[PDB]
Amino acid sequence: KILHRLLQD
Amino acid sequence: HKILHRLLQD
Amino acid sequence: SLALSLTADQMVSALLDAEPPILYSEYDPTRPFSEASMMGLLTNLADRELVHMINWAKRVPGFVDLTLHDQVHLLECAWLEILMIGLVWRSMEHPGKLLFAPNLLLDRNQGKCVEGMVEIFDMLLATSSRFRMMNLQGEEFVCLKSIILLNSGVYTFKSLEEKDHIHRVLDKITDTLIHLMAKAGLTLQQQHQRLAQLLLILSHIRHMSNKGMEHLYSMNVVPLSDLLLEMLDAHRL
Amino acid sequence: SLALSLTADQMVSALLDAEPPILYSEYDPTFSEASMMGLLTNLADRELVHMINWAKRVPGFVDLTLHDQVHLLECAWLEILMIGLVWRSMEHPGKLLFAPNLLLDRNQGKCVEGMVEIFDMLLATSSRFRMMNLQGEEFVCLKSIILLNSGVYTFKDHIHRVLDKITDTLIHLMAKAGLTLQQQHQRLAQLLLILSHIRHMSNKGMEHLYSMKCKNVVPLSDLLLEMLDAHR
Ligand SMILES: Oc1ccc(C(=C2CCC[C@@H](c3ccccc3)C2)c2ccc(O)cc2)cc1
Ligand SMILES: Oc1ccc(C(=C2CCC[C@@H](c3ccccc3)C2)c2ccc(O)cc2)cc1
Repeated sequence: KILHRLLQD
Repeated sequence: HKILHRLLQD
Repeated sequence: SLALSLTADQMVSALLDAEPPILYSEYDPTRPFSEASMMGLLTNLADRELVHMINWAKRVPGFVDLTLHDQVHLLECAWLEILMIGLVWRSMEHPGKLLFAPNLLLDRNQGKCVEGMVEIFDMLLATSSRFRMMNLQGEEFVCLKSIILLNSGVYTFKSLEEKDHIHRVLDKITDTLIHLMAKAGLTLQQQHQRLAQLLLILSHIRHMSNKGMEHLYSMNVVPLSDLLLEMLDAHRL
Repeated sequence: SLALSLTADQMVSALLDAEPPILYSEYDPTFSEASMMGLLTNLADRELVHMINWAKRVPGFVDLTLHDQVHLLECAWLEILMIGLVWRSMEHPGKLLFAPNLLLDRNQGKCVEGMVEIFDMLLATSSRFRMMNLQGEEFVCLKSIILLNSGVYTFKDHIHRVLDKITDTLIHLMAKAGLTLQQQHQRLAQLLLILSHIRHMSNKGMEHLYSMKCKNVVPLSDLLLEMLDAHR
């Protein structure tokens, strides 16, 4: 999911 | 006369 | 209004003495489950509990001071919250199980007969396990349950301005909860922390209620007593 | 976890510093069902991007696994948007300040099915905050509490430690304001009970915000759609 990506950077 | 209303009214 | 003149100890005993009774289910263990039968038992159990809850609400301090339209609203708003916190409370000493009645003890496995029930079941179990870890007291519980009744529907109500009266009763119950924690030998830091922990639970009891309510007015699986229909339809709009 | 090691003042400043900016709505000063939801869903999607990065700055949130971070944010995102909306609408009685260039009363919003009811509850929340004279330092504590609490029993021991820490912070703020011992726990309770209503607004809002009928009124972003599906 997109939330996975947005939390890492 | 909701049932709730009557029961509260007793 | 007398409710404002109540001391903490007088508040506690009044709430304890007003406690509704634990009702039995019409459950025969010799005949296994259908979705309808399960809902049949649960709906049949809740509807009788509603009759007692209404009379319980009358004995809650400051509740009779409200107009009857306001009384109707607060109960319409909070009835499933109160049914659920009661359920969660008597299920404390039964880990992994929900004690709907002394003769009706169910785990999440048979919570799968009804579609959408296992989700609500798990949340109720978590709440119960939370009350277990906190060593929640009966006196604390009746305060909380009383807090749900007056608080849940205040901001869903022309110079009424006795929402202020409700708020001061709420404050008195807060004083009561603090009084109880001070008696349990808790420090001020511990008192405020436990107070917070208890009230945060209410947010999740609200959540469970709304999620549950959403599944309840989706039906036709067993027909609902006219009171349980009206309480239900109060949310469906 | 370092968050537990923080002092009350350290917690306050860290929360204030992490505060997301007040975003603007798409201008053009022209309201139908499609237009209203268009502006709202656009604003919400942009706010979500800021919220996610805000959450990473909430003391203790980083210590959680990626999965647990996702869960809490999926659970609380509409609650956090709403308490934000309620907060910045405080100095505008009878109106909701979605954006500085988007200030609405209850009459506008019956354009949208089910929006009026949620609208009134938001206005009631804002009126409650203003009559309590809610401070900024209190608001950031409450919003952080929502983040950690709302999804915590859908799982926790660490999170509860942090929750206790924020409670200590809230009490610390009230004692500094000059409140007596009785006034402190009374106000603490009053604030936390609002969270129950914020949860209620979110739940009732979500019920309308998913459902195919509302999904179809305007194309939603993939992100906003995934946050919605998490509650379905
Ligand atoms: O003391 C009680 C507390 C709650 C319930 C109950 C719950 C508790 C757990 C299961 C919940 C559920 C059931 C089906 C679908 C979704 C959620 C409702 C229920 C069931 C049927 C009704 O018409 C009203 C209330 C009964 C007694
Ligand atoms: O900062 C914001 C707070 C709330 C909203 C918003 C609200 C505003 C208040 C009323 C809510 C509503 C709308 C239609 C029917 C029922 C309730 C939606 C919304 C709209 C669409 C979404 O996908 C997510 C959030 C945006 C930003």
